[PDB]
Amino acid sequence: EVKLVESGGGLVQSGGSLRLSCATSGFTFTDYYMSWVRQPPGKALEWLAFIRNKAKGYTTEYSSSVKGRFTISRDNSQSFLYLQMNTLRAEDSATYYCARDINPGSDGYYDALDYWGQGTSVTVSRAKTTPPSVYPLAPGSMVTLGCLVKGYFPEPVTVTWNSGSLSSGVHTFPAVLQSDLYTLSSSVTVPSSTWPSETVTCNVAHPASSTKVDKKIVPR
Amino acid sequence: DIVMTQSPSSLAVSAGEKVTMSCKSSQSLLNSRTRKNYLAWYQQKPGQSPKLLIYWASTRESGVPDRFTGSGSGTDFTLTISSVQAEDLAVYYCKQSYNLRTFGGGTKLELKRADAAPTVSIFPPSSEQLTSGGASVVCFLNNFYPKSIAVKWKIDGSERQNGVLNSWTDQDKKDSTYSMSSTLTLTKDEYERHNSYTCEATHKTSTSPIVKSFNRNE
Ligand SMILES: C=CCO[C@]1(C(=O)O)C[C@@H](O[C@]2(C(=O)O)C[C@@H](O)[C@@H](O)[C@@H]([C@H](O)CO[C@]3(C(=O)O)C[C@@H](O)[C@@H](O)[C@@H]([C@H](O)CO)O3)O2)[C@@H](O)[C@@H]([C@H](O)CO)O1
Ligand SMILES: [Mg+2]
Ligand SMILES: [Mg+2]
Ligand SMILES: [Zn+2]
Repeated sequence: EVKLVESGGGLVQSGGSLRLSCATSGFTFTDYYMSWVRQPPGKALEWLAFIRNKAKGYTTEYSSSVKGRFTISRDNSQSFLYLQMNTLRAEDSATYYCARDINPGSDGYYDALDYWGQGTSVTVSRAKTTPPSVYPLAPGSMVTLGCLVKGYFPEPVTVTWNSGSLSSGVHTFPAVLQSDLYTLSSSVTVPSSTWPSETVTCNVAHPASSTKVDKKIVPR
Repeated sequence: DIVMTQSPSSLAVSAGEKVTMSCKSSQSLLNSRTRKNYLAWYQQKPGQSPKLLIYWASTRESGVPDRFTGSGSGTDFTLTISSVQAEDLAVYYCKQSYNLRTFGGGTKLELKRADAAPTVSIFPPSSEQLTSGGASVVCFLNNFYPKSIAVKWKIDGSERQNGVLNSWTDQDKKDSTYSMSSTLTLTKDEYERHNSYTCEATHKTSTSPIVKSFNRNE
């Protein structure tokens, strides 16, 4: 199975530097070109760079938008792809994806980015990292509950319910920024016969602050 | 410089209908020698990574349903979806790879469905928030259509506009509805000065406001 996993995203100050990594497995790494692609919140995909395969001598190419500022490289012993980013600006804030690119030397060659990682988020800002407060949402046939994840920075946070075992009937609302702090909420709807007789808990993570929270929703 | 543009920017279609979206490049993407157009289509559903749908302009990736069809040549390309399904909600990007790689701006596909009234839930501030001097009141408005909706907050019967933050979910991939969350944030001091807290939703499915409320003495 082909796997691509980005890491290294986070908060960085304007003019600062950051290096992203992309761990790969499930294929012959050195046979493939690799690309980095980014996507600012709410905006289109933007291709940034690729590095060719062994046959092509691992040469690199860049979009004009990042050339001279970003450096793509690879380590063929541990099968990693890297993106070194310098003199960062607000416009560089985005989710960065690594994608397996072409192998033109293959009999099964076709031209496309066929596998993509989950992406790693980068925020270029001078604002301080702030952990979220997590508050339960309980009412004053079906019953709706929620969690309020308030006052954190930067994005993102992840929210699950009952460790992911509750997934249907879940709505997690996009975070909204106000006064340099993000707030989001998540609702979950379950049969009334199952709450509060069964436990309902929201699991919230804020990687930038290594925050991990479990908040049980209790009648009240 | 190969510039990619797409049309339309967005559209909405009922389940079962045909969808047509367009992609243009500023120069030909055709390699006349190999007879291949270096143009691919990618599907990105809400909160997901992009997924390869079509390459060489017309070849479906393995596992992609046959209702998706890519066509065109040179500078003009089309992605057609016959009998759209609810799950097809996504942004579709085209991308040239004839000269490095360039993505188009994307086309946002949404689904038309029957109007649906929102289910409204209101939630008082938690004691865990109150302990630190804040008081957020939350209203969920779930599973409605169309997306157009207005929420009014009232305190002791008077509207409060300041301190409200609203968020909409992307369209639901199952039922093709929308949901919205409205949070009114007060200080504990202010919260304790009043009794009645109400959120009022205005939606075309009702001639009257859709209202949920609570009093601080319950
Ligand atoms: C003889 C094979 C030609 O293509 C390859 C090869 O099969 O080894 C791969 C080709 O790949 C890349 C590249 O830059 O590495 C990436 C791929 O996705 C494409 O973007 C191709 C381009 O389409 C190639 O375009 C060019 C070229 O730069 O070679 C320039 C075009 O204006 C046109 O002349 C085409 C020509 O029609 C191709 O027949 O070539 O590029 C690339 O690695 C080439 C290598 O340049 C050949 O010397 O090899
Ligand atoms: Mg729902
Ligand atoms: Mg007042
Ligand atoms: Zn070059």
